[PDB]
Amino acid sequence: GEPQVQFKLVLVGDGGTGKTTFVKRHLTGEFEKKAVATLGVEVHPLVFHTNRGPIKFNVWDTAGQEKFGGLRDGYYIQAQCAIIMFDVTSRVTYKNVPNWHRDLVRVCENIPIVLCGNKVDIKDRKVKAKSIVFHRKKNLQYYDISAKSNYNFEKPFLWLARKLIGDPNLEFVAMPALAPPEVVMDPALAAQYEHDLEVAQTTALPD
Amino acid sequence: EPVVPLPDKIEVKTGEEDEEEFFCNRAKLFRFDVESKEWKERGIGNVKILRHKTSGKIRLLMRREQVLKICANHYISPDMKLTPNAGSDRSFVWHALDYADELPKPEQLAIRFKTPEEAALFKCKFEEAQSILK
Ligand SMILES: Nc1nc2c(ncn2[C@@H]2O[C@H](COP(=O)(O)OP(=O)(O)NP(=O)(O)O)[C@@H](O)[C@H]2O)c(=O)[nH]1
Ligand SMILES: [Mg+2]
Repeated sequence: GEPQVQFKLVLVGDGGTGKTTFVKRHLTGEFEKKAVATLGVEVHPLVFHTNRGPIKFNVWDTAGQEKFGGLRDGYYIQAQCAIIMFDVTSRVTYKNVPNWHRDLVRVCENIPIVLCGNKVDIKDRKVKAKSIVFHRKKNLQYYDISAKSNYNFEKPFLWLARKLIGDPNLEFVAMPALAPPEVVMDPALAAQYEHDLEVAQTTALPD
Repeated sequence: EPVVPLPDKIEVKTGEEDEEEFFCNRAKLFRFDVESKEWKERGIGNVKILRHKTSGKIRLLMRREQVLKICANHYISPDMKLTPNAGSDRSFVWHALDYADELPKPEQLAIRFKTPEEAALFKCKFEEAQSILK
């Protein structure tokens, strides 16, 4: 991409916490319901627009299961920031957070790190916000988030943008709506376009 | 060791300053998944119907809340048909060459509103936009 400003962002946390789902939610808008464990690492770009210009996160979506991969200490090299995801429904994933922090910072001294307690949409948190003290140290930050309900879902990125850019008033701004190219469809197969549009109209919308 | 210049503010240019609003309302947008044969969510946020003041072309534009990325961007065509979903008077489906991802991609899209009044207003304005595109 053309934005001159980019960051390497590694995303870590126990398997099943919703890391890949979160990245995807930012990526397409979709909410993947299913659980498919990330194999090792998936690298996905996320561009945001701001009052100071476009910025891009190169997100390294690492798998949290221990078992998939090899050199994750190697994935972490030259990373300029990170998110640690845990699941507020599952305390083990929060208790393991300290190893994620240790493991990241010994490969990268000064990186701004966010802790995210995903899945706050779920009715009974076993790990409340007020039990979150990990951020205490400077260059740390916590947010309750939910990839299901979008709750605080822009915030980890806003905060990191603010940190890495050096502007505490930095704001995400509207993505410019470029003119959509003067290229329409082919009506010869417009005969075909209807039934799949029916398949659509024959399919109830979830909820 | 090199340090770096706090880049300059650029003026926020939305791309809509050459257009006029026909319609503005929050809504939920869905995209039909061809492979799985299921609806997939595309975004929630403000839908707009816009007419260019010079070309007179009218398009549909939609922005996702919080991140403010575009999740729908395509010219409205007279050939388009707004077709409610099931028995729902809160939602409609249509075909479109969408440019949200900055690429002209065919999609079947569903849009759902909070009140049936908002949906009726969306239909009404949509069809009204095509009323000048015949
Ligand atoms: N209820 C609820 N479920 C969620 C939420 N976010 C993610 N999930 C669920 O969490 C499960 C695991 O998602 P995933 O992102 O694959 O987790 P992961 O951390 O990537 N796993 P891995 O590390 O092994 O790749 C999925 O079934 C998804 O539906 C949320 O906000 N609410
Ligand atoms: Mg994953």
